[PDB]
Amino acid sequence: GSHSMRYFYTAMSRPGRGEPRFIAVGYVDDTQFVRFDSDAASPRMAPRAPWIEQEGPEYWDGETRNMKASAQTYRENLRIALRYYNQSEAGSHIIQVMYGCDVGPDGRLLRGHNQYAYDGKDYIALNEDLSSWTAADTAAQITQRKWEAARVAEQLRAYLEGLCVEWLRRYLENGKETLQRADPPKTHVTHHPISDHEATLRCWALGFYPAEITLTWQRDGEDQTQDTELVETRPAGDRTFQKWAAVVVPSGEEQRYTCHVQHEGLPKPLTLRW
Amino acid sequence: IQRTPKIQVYSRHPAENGKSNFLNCYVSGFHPSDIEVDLLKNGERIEKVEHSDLSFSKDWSFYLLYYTEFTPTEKDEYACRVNHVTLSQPKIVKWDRDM
Amino acid sequence: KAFSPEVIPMF
Repeated sequence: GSHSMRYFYTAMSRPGRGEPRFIAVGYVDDTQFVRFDSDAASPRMAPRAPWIEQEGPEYWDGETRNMKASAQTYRENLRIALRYYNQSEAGSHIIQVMYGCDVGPDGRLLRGHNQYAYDGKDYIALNEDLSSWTAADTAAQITQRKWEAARVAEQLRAYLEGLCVEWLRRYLENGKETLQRADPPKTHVTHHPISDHEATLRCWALGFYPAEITLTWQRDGEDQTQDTELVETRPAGDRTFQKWAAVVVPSGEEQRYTCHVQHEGLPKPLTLRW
Repeated sequence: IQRTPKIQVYSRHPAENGKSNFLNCYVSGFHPSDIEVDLLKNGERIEKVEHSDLSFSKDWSFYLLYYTEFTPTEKDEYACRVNHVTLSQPKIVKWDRDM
Repeated sequence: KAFSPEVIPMF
């Protein structure tokens, strides 16, 4: 996988507090580039990356039109879902959608995606064939039947093989300075005594892009998988990410431990010691 | 079936007392999406706090970054306070400059 | 650019 484009929609009902909220975000790789929020004073598809700003008003109007229409449709989907699960109109529920395309270094489609969740649980997904569906439950089977009847998969396929890949390629070119630049992690090991007998070694990775990274501690060359505390990769707020991995070690055994760092921005994996 | 937020509180750059920086509170792994997040300076709510646009992970759980400019010192204490349906009371996570 | 079907699929 060289690059991806993904759109994420969340539709959230809130009975008694107006119509369900609809929020959409678009990403290329780990870079957000657009958003829409139906609760905004003036809802529009709005830029979130500099390289998208150059798109003309027909782009922005068209995306806004789409997001408004999408909000209406997902409000209706929330109503339908209530019926499919025999649920009360008094509770709050959420539909999420993810879709997009992955392309190789040559820009050809590697694979397409279109998945839905209801209340945080898988609902229905387009299969890798971009032709058939996997329904999670008997409610989603009803949708599957309707979508098989309407040849919905063919529509997604046409988008995923066509416009998705074409627009992704455009974005990758317009944003080439950043979207096509890996920033390797800045790495170091810190040492924190806990007692006379043990200390924590923490291996840091900072300022990296994209988010994908592997940090592993070895003791005498053996992966310490079960004994390593690994925090979730976290955004720094400047486009880059941070992560650490820690192990508790016997005092005076520090040199038996090595931190190993793999990242796409590194020509070779790194080995660090305290 | 609901999922409680993971919380990390940290700075954009390594902290250096008296040098301006950004204080982050990353909340993740939660469901449903409504969440209340405050950043605190010496127990008090910081007013100027922004957050990222609602997004979610492959497992459908949501994530948000809350953040504000700050100039850390030796004695000033920072924290992130989070409330969510899954929590009986707000959770407070103190900023530790080494984590 | 977002997916924009003539008819947006309903559940």
